[PDB]
Amino acid sequence: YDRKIASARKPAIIVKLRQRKEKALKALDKMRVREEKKMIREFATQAA
Amino acid sequence: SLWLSFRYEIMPLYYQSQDVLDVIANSTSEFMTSRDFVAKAINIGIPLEWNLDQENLVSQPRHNVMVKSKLSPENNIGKTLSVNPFTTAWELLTLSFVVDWFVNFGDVIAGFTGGYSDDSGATASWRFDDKKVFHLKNIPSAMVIV
RNA sequence: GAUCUGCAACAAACUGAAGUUAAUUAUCGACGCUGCUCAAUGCAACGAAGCAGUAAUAGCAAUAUUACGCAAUGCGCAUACCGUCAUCUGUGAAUGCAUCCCUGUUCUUUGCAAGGGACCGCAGCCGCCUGAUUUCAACCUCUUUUUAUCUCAAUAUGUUUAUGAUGAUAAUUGGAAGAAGAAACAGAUGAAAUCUGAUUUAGCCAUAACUAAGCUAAAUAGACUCGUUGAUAAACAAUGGG
RNA sequence: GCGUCUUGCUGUGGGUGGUACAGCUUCUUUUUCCGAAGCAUGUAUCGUAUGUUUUGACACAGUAUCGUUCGUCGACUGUCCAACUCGGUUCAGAUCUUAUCGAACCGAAUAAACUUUCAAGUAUGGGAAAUGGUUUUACUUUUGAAGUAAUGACCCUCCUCUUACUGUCGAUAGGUAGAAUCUUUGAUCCUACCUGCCGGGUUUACGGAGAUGAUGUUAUCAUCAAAGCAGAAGUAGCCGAC
RNA sequence: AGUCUUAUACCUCGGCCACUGGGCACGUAUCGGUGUUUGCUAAGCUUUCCAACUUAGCUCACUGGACAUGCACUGCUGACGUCGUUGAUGAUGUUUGCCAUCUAGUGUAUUAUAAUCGCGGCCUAAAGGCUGCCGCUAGAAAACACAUCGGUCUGAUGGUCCCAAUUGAGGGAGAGUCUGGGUUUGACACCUUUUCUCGCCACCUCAUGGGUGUUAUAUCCAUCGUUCCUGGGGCCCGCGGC
Repeated sequence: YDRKIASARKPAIIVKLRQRKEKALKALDKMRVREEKKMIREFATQAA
Repeated sequence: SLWLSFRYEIMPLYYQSQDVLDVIANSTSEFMTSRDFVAKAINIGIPLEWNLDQENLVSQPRHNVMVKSKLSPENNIGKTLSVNPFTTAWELLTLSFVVDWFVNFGDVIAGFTGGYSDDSGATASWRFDDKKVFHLKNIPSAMVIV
């Protein structure tokens, strides 16, 4: 994404790509925390 | 909005920093041990005039020795080992605090290689649970328990 | 020092004077007493005359007025506050898990385990009110026989017509709380509702000059919700034809 | 079980104080000739402090951002450590590889393993810590603004365990509060406190207008309390520094 | 025959072809709207009769849109000291900041050289093996051209160290045998292909039973599970056509 962000020059496309990054890395962090917590319960169940 | 755009770089950089901290700390706290057990016997002379069936007193102590080291390097697992600085108090506005925390963490985690050494210790333990029996030979009725 | 390229410093003088002296011009303190200042402006507190804003009038003057000036006051005006409501945002307690801090003092028949406090992060009970509303009966009452609505059906008449009601709802007779709202009683908004000149027209004035600069009245047009109320125009989802 | 005024919710309804301005009418005046009277209705207002011509308009000169930690003087020091080095800068110079050596400087570095010692110097907790006061409840139910409590708590109070935090002097530096003397109405002296500066809620305490109840005295005794100061607070910007 | 221009050839034939970064122009699938005539599609006036004109448009041109081509070409990005001002910025030298790669395969040569064997390093010291750089080929428009709602949900079992029965299965390796292919002549011999046999082949996987270890290990293996693809016979559901 920063490959295109480096040279865009058009504010509309700039803000739309920033929104794309927002949504994408938001989904990334959400799935990160969900995976971490689900593997926490997974280890708890394995120990039990 | 501009400040909340922080997550982009602070969230994953902090996540990877904690990742490297964990992957170094788990290997650094190995706490290696080594131990062994033997059942060497202990002999106590018995006077012959005592007319005992067994000539020599035998003890079987559980002999246990263990030697272990730590091998910690010269570094700062202390104050730097802290939870996310923002935690739940992101409402406090700052831009320099995060960069100062990051550079401090970086310089600390870079400066460890200079020294690596620690101490050790060893134990020598005996356990006795010997309940021995001896007969007054030629007189099986007479008997002694130790 | 390139060394037949020159530069730097030593501040005594040199035209250009950055300060004062030498001379000229202008000003004020021109009275300085406890004392004359960062070189000048400047006085808790020192001395006299006259009245204690200036000018004029009838008047020494007080006295009364006027013109200017000064001071004070008044939601008269506004400013910050709260007083004031309204709309909206917003509706609550106990339960665990996860983090940090401290701790051999009866720690210990394996040298390394066990206790106490903190708030955040993650999961666990149910109601309530407000915003504003659906629960119930129209089941004796024939001359003092509530109305309206969602509605039906037999019979007579070869018309263009005549009759009989159960269930529910409303005109709120009663209550839950729901259509919107997990940590409660606090915040946010409002205290507005017009203006143009910038369009035309009409009228006044001859205009700096041209008679009509400029001004006045009507209408058009343009800028214009401060949050609350509703619908409407368009894109969004709308399978097509013979 | 019944009837009753008043009282508290005004529970319901009604009427009522209005002022100013806007506008209308009437008389005089050249119908508001620059004056006067009455009147329908509407709006605003019926709070504090501030500014009231510091209200407004024209000219001159000037007005960068962000984020930092600090800021009455000097003294050993209440207080910073690897102090004899690290890294860089510059240079009288030398060996002349671009290179090497030497000197000064800069930033890091000397206090002591803190201070403190009436043992919470200042905060934290516990007491089979009692008195007294206050706040609940119960009982008698009658007490002199009635009484009694093996009462739930708080305050007061004595003792007591850990942890945190902190020297003084010369300043007659500046200021603050109290007290006294003289008096200029300010000054002087002494005591106590504070100093990066000057800025918000809350918490504790102080004195304290006025008010309230009682008593024999406009007098006294008890209760509340206006405004204000002080301990943490908690948040601006003021210059200087980056 | 002479001159100019376009096209091929001609060096390039956009910086690459891995990206037209953008601009320019003509060319064009061409599409809408106008200027639109000689003549024309259908209709029509003035209705016995259309046997004499016009109308909506059509040739062509212009306008706007779209596509493509090459390039004489050009850019994309604006901050330091600024300069007098202009409100925002008009200029000055400046420097930094671009579309610009990764992946898979291949690699000389000479030769008797420790002489290598595209270039260079590692292990073993042999008839060597591993790896870094470069050269030559293909994919990746990834890259510049190019993608645009939120929120929620979306597999298990056992093994993996050793041993025992080879107990069974499957797969690999070897030895031969045979069918054919390649060098050699007529061959043999060697390489290679296919069929079959073989097994103390501690080869691998699975199946069985045990034990060892805590430092057995798979970033996996095997089995099943859901979904998808291919061939669909057919009925439970089941209609249409024949």
